[PDB]
Amino acid sequence: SLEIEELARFAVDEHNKKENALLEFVRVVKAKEQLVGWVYEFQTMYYLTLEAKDGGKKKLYEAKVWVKSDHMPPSLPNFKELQEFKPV
Amino acid sequence: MRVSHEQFRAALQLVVSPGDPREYLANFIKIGEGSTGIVCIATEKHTGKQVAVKKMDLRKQQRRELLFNEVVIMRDYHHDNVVDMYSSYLVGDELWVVMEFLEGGALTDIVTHTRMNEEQIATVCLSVLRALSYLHNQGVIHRDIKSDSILLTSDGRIKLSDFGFCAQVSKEVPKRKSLVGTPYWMAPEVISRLPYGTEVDIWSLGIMVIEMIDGEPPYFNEPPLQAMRRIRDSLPPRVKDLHKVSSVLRGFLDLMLVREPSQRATAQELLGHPFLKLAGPPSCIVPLMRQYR
Repeated sequence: SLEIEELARFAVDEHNKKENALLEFVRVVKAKEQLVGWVYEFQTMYYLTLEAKDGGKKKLYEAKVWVKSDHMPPSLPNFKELQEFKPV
Repeated sequence: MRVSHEQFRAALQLVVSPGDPREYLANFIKIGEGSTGIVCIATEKHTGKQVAVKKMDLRKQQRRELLFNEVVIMRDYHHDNVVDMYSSYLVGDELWVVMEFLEGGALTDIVTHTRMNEEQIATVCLSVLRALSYLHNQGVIHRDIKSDSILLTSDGRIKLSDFGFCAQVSKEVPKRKSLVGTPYWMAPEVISRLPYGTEVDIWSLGIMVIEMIDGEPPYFNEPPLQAMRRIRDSLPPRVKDLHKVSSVLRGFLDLMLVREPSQRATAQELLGHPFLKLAGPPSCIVPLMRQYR
């Protein structure tokens, strides 16, 4: 789940830019892969549970990440977009 | 190059019939809907016959460029086991494709609600392979062979339909690279994004033979991603109960579900396979159909 941790880090970065937040990524807890497109390119929705530190304290968050790739996930995606980020 | 909706509409106008078929079609009724658009039945003014009209909005496609393929490629190709495309039109922001209305429903309804015998499976395979041999010889790849793409006439004849994903290869462009099809029926080389030819239709046909034997394609209980990883990585899929299938049908299936595309049987080769000696007349199909079950 290395490829997953990179998507989880991206989700935390995008959240921090969106909400002017300062969450510090720790680890992926659980991850669901879902194919949502298979015409012209692969489109995958990731449902991530990740641990991040808010004000120094480790809390759990659920992130939804939308990726497009030429090859089956989790190969290098040419598009990434945070759809949802909330504390569990 | 970036083109406007209106530029695209002008380009598509060059390959369709001019005007609006509402001059000769009335009493439109919506019967189906896809990601592509809707399917209607309409009454032809002179004969009073029912025809099908596929309507696809130019503004609501994942890849609008794909609207060219069926109307350009299938314009001049005709076969008794291929659904007749009569004409295409632009009506406002919609591409309309006027086609034969087959009143026997789709093969999907049969494989989900009955157990086909080997005569009936041979009958379907003979008709589909006649269509594919004809199309493959012209360099046409269907690219979405599955039970849903096979329509029955009221008298139990079998036609290949749903050419929305079709492609044409030539000497100068012998291979396609596009990711198209339906996950569970996709050839390993499609999932792997390798250049491919007509062979992908023979893999998909193999999966449809498993539909006719088992009622579902392999791994149909699993999410598409999990299924496509198995197709890509695993040995060819097998039927649920090898002892319930004849040696000749297992041999037939074994020639289609071959990972190495160059070692896969061609449509022409499969037409000569002894399994197709079990093929019966259209009357052997009629008893499977929803009306007579």
